[PDB]
Amino acid sequence: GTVNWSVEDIVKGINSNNLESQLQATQAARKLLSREKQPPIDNIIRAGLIPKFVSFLGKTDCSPIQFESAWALTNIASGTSEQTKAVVDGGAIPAFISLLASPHAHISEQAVWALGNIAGDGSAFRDLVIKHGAIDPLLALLAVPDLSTLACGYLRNLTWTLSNLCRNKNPAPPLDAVEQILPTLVRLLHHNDPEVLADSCWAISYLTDGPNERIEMVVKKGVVPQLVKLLGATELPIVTPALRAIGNIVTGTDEQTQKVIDAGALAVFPSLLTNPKTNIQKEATWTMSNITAGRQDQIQQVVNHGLVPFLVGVLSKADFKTQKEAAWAITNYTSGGTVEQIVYLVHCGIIEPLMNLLSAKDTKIIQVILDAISNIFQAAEKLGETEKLSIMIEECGGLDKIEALQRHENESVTKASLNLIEKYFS
Amino acid sequence: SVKRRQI
Amino acid sequence: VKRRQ
Repeated sequence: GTVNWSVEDIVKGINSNNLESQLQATQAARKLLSREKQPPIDNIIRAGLIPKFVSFLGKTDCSPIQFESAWALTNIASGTSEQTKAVVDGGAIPAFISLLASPHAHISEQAVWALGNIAGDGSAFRDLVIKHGAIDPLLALLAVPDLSTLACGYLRNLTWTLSNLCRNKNPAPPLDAVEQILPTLVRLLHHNDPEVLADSCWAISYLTDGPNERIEMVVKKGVVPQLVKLLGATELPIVTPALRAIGNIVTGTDEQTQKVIDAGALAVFPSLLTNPKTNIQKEATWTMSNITAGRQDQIQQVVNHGLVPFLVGVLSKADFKTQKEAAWAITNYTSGGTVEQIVYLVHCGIIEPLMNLLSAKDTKIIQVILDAISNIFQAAEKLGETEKLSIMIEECGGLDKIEALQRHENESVTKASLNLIEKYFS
Repeated sequence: SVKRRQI
Repeated sequence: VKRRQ
């Protein structure tokens, strides 16, 4: 019936002055735009069909053509920024917001989807959707005593669209918009559907990706324990954003970092720091690096939880980007830790994997490692045991690495090179 | 991307 | 010395 229409036939039916002919042509456009391989979005745009689709959104007496045109516009808006802009330029934003209150749930859901694609394009369209007033009717769709009574796909779509309203910086979303959305986000973060949980965590990860004032808005909602619980989920689509959110929070103040430790997050990191998925291991080590940049009592928690052997592990063997994060964790540890804590680090075997990474070509990781070596020597000075550390470094080939590094191309590495040899290797 | 096409 | 994402 409406399968495999040409764009020319779609235009002919939509321009026909016959509502039923228009409906059949709009459904044909929807099916074209819903095929798997290369939907002809630009062809549909170039035919000038977007204004007619937008006008069809307002035909209350023919809900099928509202649905079909909403679906068609949703899939155009799913494309490039240009293609999303064409949908916005046709006036679709207020028309879709009007459809959020439709009595037909499948039309309301289509409008939710369309607004998620538009807001998802970037901060400008995100903020434009907010200025048109989308947040109030979106949140009203979730104003039920128990989310479990909502259709599963309906709830997943609303969660995803709400997360796109929280997404992107330069600029971050308006503060009042974030405050209005957060209580619903907290409710969705306690729902029992894995996809809702994943997109709820992504939303929280967006809101915590910013300055400490943005992190505080989230932490003050009391969500850190739930985030730590989701840190231990079996589903990788949940662990990934949960870890991102936790890692974002520990870039804030020592007090915000303490909430993460208080909630029991460190107990999950034996698993995370050995996780077979490279990205989880990398972001878990990044998170560890920002915790070891904290107070000495927070470094002590890392010690108590047995996590220093795991840092030695990732330093000894991991993806290089993970090893670079491990080097940062070590340098931050040695920069803020006590003499005892630094001594414990050497006793766990940090020296040899540290020296082995001095063969890397990433100039920054060499600077990071050389800083850590200096910090450990400074602790060994307070104990008078610098000669013991010098023996450790030369016995594992580290001296040969530093003594060949004074001729490096970067100069802050050559200065750090020679300074270590003049003081401790002569 | 964070956009979704409905199939 | 925190490092952002």
